[PDB]
This record gives sequence, C-alpha cells and structure tokens, in this order.
Amino acid sequence: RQRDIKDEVWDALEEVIHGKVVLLNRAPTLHRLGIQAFQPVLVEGQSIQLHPLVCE
Amino acid sequence: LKAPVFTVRTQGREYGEFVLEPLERGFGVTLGNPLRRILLSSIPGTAVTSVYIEDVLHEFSTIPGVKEDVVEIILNLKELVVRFLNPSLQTVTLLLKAEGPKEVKARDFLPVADVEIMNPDLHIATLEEGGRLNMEVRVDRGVGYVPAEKHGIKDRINAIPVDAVFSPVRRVAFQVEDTRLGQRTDLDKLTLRIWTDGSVTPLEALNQAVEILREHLTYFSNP
Amino acid sequence: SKLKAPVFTVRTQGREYGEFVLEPLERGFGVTLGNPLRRILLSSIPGTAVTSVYIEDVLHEFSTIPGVKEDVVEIILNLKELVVRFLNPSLQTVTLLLKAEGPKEVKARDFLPVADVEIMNPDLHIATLEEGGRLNMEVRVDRGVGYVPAEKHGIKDRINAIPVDAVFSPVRRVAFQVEDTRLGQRTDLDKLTLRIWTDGSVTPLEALNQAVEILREHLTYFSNPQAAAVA
Amino acid sequence: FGKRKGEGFGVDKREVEVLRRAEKLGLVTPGKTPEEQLKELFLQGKVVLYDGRTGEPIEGPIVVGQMFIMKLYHMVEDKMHARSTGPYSLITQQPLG
Amino acid sequence: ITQVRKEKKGAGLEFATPEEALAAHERGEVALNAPIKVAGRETSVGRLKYVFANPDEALLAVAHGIVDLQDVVTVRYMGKRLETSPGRILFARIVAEAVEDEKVAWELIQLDV
Amino acid sequence: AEPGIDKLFGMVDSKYRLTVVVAKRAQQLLRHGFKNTVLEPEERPKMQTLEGLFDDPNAVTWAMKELLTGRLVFGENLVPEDRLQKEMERLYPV
Amino acid sequence: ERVVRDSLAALYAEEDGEVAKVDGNRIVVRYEDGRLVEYPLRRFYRSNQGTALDQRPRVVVGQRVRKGDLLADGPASENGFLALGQNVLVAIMPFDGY
Amino acid sequence: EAALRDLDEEGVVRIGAEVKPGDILVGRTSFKGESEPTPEERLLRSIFGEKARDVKDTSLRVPPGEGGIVVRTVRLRRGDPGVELKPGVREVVRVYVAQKRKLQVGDKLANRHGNKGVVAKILPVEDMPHLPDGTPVDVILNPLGV
RNA sequence: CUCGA
DNA sequence: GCATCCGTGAGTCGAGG
Ligand SMILES: [Mg+2]
Ligand SMILES: [Mg+2]
Repeated sequence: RQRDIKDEVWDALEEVIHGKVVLLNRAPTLHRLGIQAFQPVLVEGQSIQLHPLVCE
Repeated sequence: LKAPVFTVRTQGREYGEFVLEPLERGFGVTLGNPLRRILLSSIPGTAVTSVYIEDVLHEFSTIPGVKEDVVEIILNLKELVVRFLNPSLQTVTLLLKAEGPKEVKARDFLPVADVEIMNPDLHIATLEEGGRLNMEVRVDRGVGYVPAEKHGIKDRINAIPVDAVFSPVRRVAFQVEDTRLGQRTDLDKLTLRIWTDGSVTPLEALNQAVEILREHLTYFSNP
Repeated sequence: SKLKAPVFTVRTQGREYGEFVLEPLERGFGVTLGNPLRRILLSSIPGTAVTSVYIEDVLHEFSTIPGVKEDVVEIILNLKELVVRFLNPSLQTVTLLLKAEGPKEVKARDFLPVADVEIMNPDLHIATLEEGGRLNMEVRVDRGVGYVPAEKHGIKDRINAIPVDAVFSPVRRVAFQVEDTRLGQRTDLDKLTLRIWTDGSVTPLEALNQAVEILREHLTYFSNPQAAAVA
Repeated sequence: FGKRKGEGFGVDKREVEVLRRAEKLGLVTPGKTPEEQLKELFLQGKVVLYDGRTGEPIEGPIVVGQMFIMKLYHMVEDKMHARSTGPYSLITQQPLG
Repeated sequence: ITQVRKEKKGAGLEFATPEEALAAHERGEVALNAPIKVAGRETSVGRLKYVFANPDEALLAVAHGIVDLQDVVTVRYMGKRLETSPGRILFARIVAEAVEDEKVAWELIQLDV
Repeated sequence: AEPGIDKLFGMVDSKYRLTVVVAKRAQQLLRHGFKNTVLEPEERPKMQTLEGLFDDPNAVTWAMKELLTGRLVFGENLVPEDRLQKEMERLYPV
Repeated sequence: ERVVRDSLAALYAEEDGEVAKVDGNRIVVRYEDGRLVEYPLRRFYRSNQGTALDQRPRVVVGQRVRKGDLLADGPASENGFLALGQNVLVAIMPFDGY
Repeated sequence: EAALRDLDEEGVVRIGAEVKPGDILVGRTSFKGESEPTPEERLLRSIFGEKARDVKDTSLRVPPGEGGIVVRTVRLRRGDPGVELKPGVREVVRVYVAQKRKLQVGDKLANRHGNKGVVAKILPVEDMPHLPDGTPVDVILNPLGV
C-alpha cells in the first residue's frame, strides 16, 4: 500500500542501489550501444533521465 | 528548514573551495551570483598604474641591452603582487636601478616603509653586458580592473599608463547542485571557488564580499 | 574615492504597487542588488491562500450544484484568486463562511465578516446563482509560503472537504531598472529602481523589507566556517 | 515601450549592451536612438531578455511571442511501469506482457 | 565562444606608429577587430590596445566588459605572446582543467580555429 | 568511468579476464563477509548514510579497488578449487 | 468554429428565443413559438479514451438568443471555437541543455 | 478497519473517497480451492489456535500508479428489475475514478507545425527568462529544432 | 487492427 | 538447355482494445 510507505524505506533504497548499475535500452536495438549501463540516481517524477552525450 | 553548514577547504593563501548546504530551492544562485560579482569588482587591492623608464619614449619602443621589449616588462609588472601594510597608505612609487649581466627580480626594488612584495622571485627583465635599466613604477590602491587609457595617469611626459589590475581575486567560479534533506527534494548546494594572488586570502576575500553586500542591504532604510 | 551611502527613495500607489530607488551605486551593483531581491521577492515572501473548500451537498470537486451555473472545479478556480489579508500576525488560519441563495451573482464580498480579516478583492466573482440555487461554503485560508499543490498538503477540515492548490505568494510581479547616473566626476554609476506589484495582502514595501531581511539572514550563514573532513 | 516612457523610465544599461551586440550582428542600424533600435528589433520579432538567475541580459535579442501549444494524450503517468516478479504464461512459463 | 569577430570599419588602413592606429580607433575611424597594417605587418587595433599578462587578466577584463570573448586580442600564455580571443583561451583552459594536464591539453586543441 | 579502469585494463591480456577476476573476487568477499579483504582500514570504500560514513556494501567496488593494489593474484590453475574453498573457510568462517 | 459545430460538441439554439433557466446541469430556453425546450448538459462523462466529456453553459438567465447561437461549450471549446490547448508566452533560445 | 475505512456497508468504496494504489475499490470474497494444508500450516494453526476461514480476499484494488477520486458506482444484481447478467454471474460492480492531471516532466507537448517534445524541466518563476517589464516567459523552445 | 518511438 | 508453379520470407519494441 502506497499510503503505508514511509520515508525511511527511500533512504534504505538509496543504500540498496549504491554502486550498482542498471541497463538502459532503446528499441530498435541496432547495435550494441542500444543497450548501455548506468549508475542510477533516484529522482522524483516518472521519467527516466538520459545523458545527452549517449543520445547519438 | 535547519541552518546550513558552512564548509571550507584551503590550499595556502591562493585557493579555496567554499560549500554551503542545504539551501532552499534557488538560493544557491541567489547567493552565488552577487558574491561572484562583488568578489571580482569590489575587493580592495593594489596595482601598477604607471611606469617610467629612462630613455624610453613610448610603450612600443625597444630597450638597448635588455632582452625584453617594453611591452614584456610592463606585462611582468602587471603580475607584481604588492601589499600595503598600513591602511593609511594610498599610493607609492617604487624605484629600480640595475645594469650589467643580471636578471632583475621583484626583490631588486628598493624597499619602502609598509610596502610588502609578496612575490620577490618574480622575473622583471634580463640585462646584458652594458644593458642599463632605470625605472620608476607607480603603485595605487583600488578595486576591479581599470584599463590604461581610462585612468590615464602621468607624473611626467614619458610615463607609460598601465592597465590597473587592482583586484586581488583572479577568478571566481561557483556551481549549484541539487541536494536532499530527508524528503525535501529540491534543495540547493552552493560550492564557491576563489583564486587570489596571495595578498588577500580566499576566505578573507569572501568575508569582505559578504560584508560589502550586507552593508548595501542596509541602504534600504531611511527615505 | 570610495562611494558612500546612496539616497533611498520610495514611491507608492495604494497597497498594490511600489517603486524603490537607490542612487548612486557603484558600477554593476544595480544588478548585484536588484536580482537577488527579485529572486527572493518572487519565491520566498509569506502570504495567504485558500487551502480548503467545503460545499454542502457536494462530495468532490467533479460536481455540479443545482441552481448554480459554475461547476465546482470552476468555483475553486475562482476561489484560488481570493486575496485575504490577516491584520493579526499570530493568526494562522481562518474559515470564511458563505451562505447564499436566490437569483444573484455571488461575489467575494458575500463572505461573513471576521475580526482581523480583510478581503482585498471583494468584487471577485465566485458563482452565479439561479432561482432556487443555494450555495453554502466553508473556505479554509492559511498562512504559508511558496506554491503548495493540493496533492502535497491534503488539508481537509471535514470528510467531504476539497483540498485546494495554494499559491501563498502575495507578490504578483517584480522588475528592476538599472539606469546610468553620475556623482561628481565619476561616470557609469548605477541608479537602481525596484518595481514591485503585490496583491494588497502585503504592501510592496513590506515585501521589500522582508526580502532584504531574508537575504541578510542568508548572508549570516557564512559566519561559522568548518574544516573539510575529506582529507 | 510608450507605456514605459510614460511611467517615467528611460532605457536600461543592459538594453544598451544588447543594442551594442545587435549593432555588431547587423540587426539594427548604427546611429539611431535606443528606442529606434529596440523598435527595429521588435519589428524583427525580437526583444531584450534578462536571465532570471543573474539579472544579466541574454547577449543577443531573443524571439519571444505567443504560441499555441497542445498537451498530447501521451502522458508519462500512463506509461511508467516496473516489475520485479509477477504472473507468468501458461505454456512457456515466461512473464506476461 | 571560439569564433572571432571580423569587422569592416577599418578596412585595411595603413599606419606607421601604433599610437596613430589607437588614435584613429579613438576617433571612430577604425573598428577594434578590423584587419589593418601597422608598420609592415598585418594586425588590428585590438591586438595593440589590449595586451594581457595572462588568461586570468583577459577573462577579468571580459567580466568587466572591457572586451568580449570574440574580440581578437594579445594574451601571454605559457611563455608565448599569442594573438587570439579570450574565448579561445577560455576553451583551452576548459580542456586543460578537464584533463589535468596543461601541456598535453595545449598539444591537443587547435587554437587558431 | 570506474576509478582506474585504464590501469585495470592494463593488468590483463583480455578485458573479459578482468571481468571474471573482479566477479569471482566479489563473490569471495560476499561469501566471507568482507573479512578476507586485502584493504587496510583507511583504504575501505565508504558510503555516506544519514548517520555517517559506513562501509560500502558493494562487493564489486571492493573487488576492483583491491585489484588496483596488486595484493591479489590471478591466473589459471593457481590451486585446486576445493582446497581454495576449504582454506578460505578455515581462515574466514561463514 | 465549423469543427466544433459539425462535431456536435457544443449546444446551439434551435431557434430565436429567450433563455429561461441556466444551470450547470441544464439550460431551459423559451423559443418564439412559446415552447419551453430543456437541454440537459452532459457533465463529467468518460470518453473512449478516458478524457472528460462535459458541456458548460455559456449563456445567462434572460439572455436573448438567435438561431444557431451558442448555448454550451463542449470539451475543447472556447466560446464555440476549437480549443485544443493553451496560448503561452514562449522564448526561442537554448537553455542549459534542458 | 484502516483498510475498510472507505468501503460502504455493501463493500463498495464511497463516492468522494480518495483512492491510492493498493486501496480497495470493491470488497469480494471467494471460497478457497479445496485446501490440503501442508504440515507447516497445520502446526502454525495449532500454535495460534485459529481456524482457517472458508473464504479468501479477492477484492478489486487500485492498480499501481493509478487512483484519484471515486465519482460514480454502478451495481447490477441478479434477481432485480431490468437485470439479467451472463449465466453464473451473481452481480457486477463498476467504479469510476476521476483524476485531475497537472502537466508533469515527461508529458508530451506539441504545436500545429509538427514541433513536439516532452517536458524535461519545470523551472520556478524566478529562474525563467523575463522581459524588462518583469514578465517571465512560459515556455522555452530550442532554435535547433527549426 | 489503430497509435507511439 | 530454358520458361513454369510452388513455397517462403518481408524491423523493433511499446500502447489501445
Ligand atoms: Mg534545487
Ligand atoms: Mg593597452
């Protein structure tokens, strides 16, 4: 339940992701760089933030 | 919102990084910009404003017996870091006479009461066998940056007006990064970097800057 | 050669508009002073705002009221424009009551008077009531700062109350002019003019003063340094 | 602008700076008054704009105006989705889509 | 920030002494960045009028509005008397500080473009 | 980029060998609760909590940093697998 | 205007007449024939795509209306004009990579 | 009672209730499949001394990322006037949930000339470029898109 | 199938 | 040594329904 979720679990989440990476993928995956690994920074909002230099 | 912690990191008397976090959304640049403007224009320093050299008519002349031209010597004089120990003093004239095979440093300048040269190892010119250098340099107290043809000062006819680099602060750079406190998400973290010449320390420069600003704030008092 | 304290001029038109001149200032200080004040004036000045709304026989925002032309969403949109001034500094919250009926164009004037509470825009339209149309509201107005969405504060006095987006800022607009001036033989000096538009809840001068105070207080924060524990 | 000149304000220093830059850009004719040049820019659809963070003007005049913009049905609220574990398919035993 | 101004007001006038060039510029007869010929060598007013001892001074001048980033000027950088804009010096410094190697950074970039 | 990635790539004949070493080392650390680390107390990777600096929970970070010291040995057929397991269990029990 | 009209979004006066009643739910119009016509207003209805379908009354009590005059604005309609969005003040410039 | 707070007497969420992901919209119970309790369940049952209930929770809940205000309910029951559902169906319940969506980062905007883009940043007013008269702009479009 | 990249 | 009939491929992901 979303209303049961308290602040501390977010801090815990921050410790969970520390140093870890996720894979970002955009279709169509035309070459290997259509998948890349990134160290995630948690943000408010529902959009993923992608670095400009990797767009190309 | 809890008061931010002010953190300092210095490297001698020349460089300092200043961090202020956390700040309410937007206050990072609200504080950073004015301070940067003040630090570059209003911090009291000293600078070479005028130069006289014997047997030299104008700035684009050349000196017999000296490897550098007049331009190069003037450039070196721009990098001279002179400190006034007595707050009363407004201006000094520094004399320098040397000849023969010698490399003139800032050390060579004839000492004056309550006038400290922070960089005595600074190169001024090299003279050759029979080379003679006789010069008088005017040093004034002021702020900011004043081009040669804007103060245009001359004690004599062949005195060369010099771009006055008063500002003891060489460079200011600041950055604002997003930061969080618990679940306060849009907070600011101000990081200020300050380069000085050594006459005034980065921390001293900042403290003067915030004092100048604080004082200007009191001007909204008596209509 | 060091420029000293400049003249500070104040011009005002009612409680809504104000001009504040400072001259002469050293070159570049018009911006140095002008902009931080503008940033604080637009963002950090405490004010008042409708934070909650209860309407009788209305269960939620997505409703219509018999005999009322406007839907509840539109009514709340109108109430977001209500400007309320508190005379007492201690007063944090007020519940305005509106009881209306019959054929009439309800204005903000129709709220029942409350001690130490003044409506700065009494001609503000709220709803158009028809023959047989009835409207009984309780609006909660709070002190606050900045922009607080209904989703964030969730303020509800009673079960069927509707949280309202709160724009607390009493400052409507801020501009500043930097004009060329001179004193004695000095040229390129700055004349700074702050132009402030408020809603009347607080005067431009009050806003300027607490903005200055906020900035000064922030300048205080450089007072106690600390060694970096990074090394 | 006439409103401004009526309210008792002259041309701004920053505006003068931008006008110098604009003269360099060949956007305004050199020799004219600040008002005439600002008018030329405005006729090109451009105005002086101040950076809200610094209060310093953008070094060039900027195209500013009203535009009709729509919000499309593609809202991120309807698109954000994540899964740790969840239902699997009957035959393949692979996660559902 | 790395493009330089090219001006037409000066339009290739000949001058004997640089003071005459500065004079003409002061009159409003020669643009700061217009290609002229003082003595025999080709140059411009800006390269004579503003001669900075180091990048810091030039950028300080930029901050004070003395010159713009695109103005062609004389700056002393790494023991060299360079005729370039403050903007290209700024780019050079951006690279240099990014890579933490002033020498290599100087070798890598193409300054005159 | 990962700190010292160029040196790490310089340490191996194939980048994939680097990955294998880092991964196996990470597993060794996780299996023995980091008690088998070759890092001195001041070299320990840290993570900023709400309280303060604590040990970095990420064993791959640890592994790479250890690899940068030169205190690790890698190669094929250094020791029978079960012998390695038993010796590490003896020195650092689970 | 033709788009709004032909899509049957908005409500229009059938003939000349006088507006008798105005409500968030309904508009009653008295036409020249003397007949009272009541137009119920669709309020907060759900379309196929979940967007809101509702009609807002754009007349007031006692208002004199001619044939084909606007009675209620449908969704995406501002006084009978197709209203697919918002008129905003824009600046055309780069901004810090955002 | 916390989880059942906004449910009416019949087990349907009330009009006007704000529902969030996880919240129940319609309560429903289903008789469990023929349970052969594993020995663990038997022992645990003995420890806590509570009979396992005959029915289980099969309620309609708000899916992740959804929710808002309940605005309408519809209930169709078998054995009632005008109502006949598909064979075996005792009753059908529908709940309508309205939300007011503010523009957010990631929402798609467009003009009539084919210029389109998602909102990447929402700036506070003091950060916006502004006219000399103090008027901030609303939207900043990149010239490179032209 | 229709829509999106 | 050469035309004729048959079988088979024809981008990705995602969304709605
Ligand atoms: Mg922030
Ligand atoms: Mg010069």
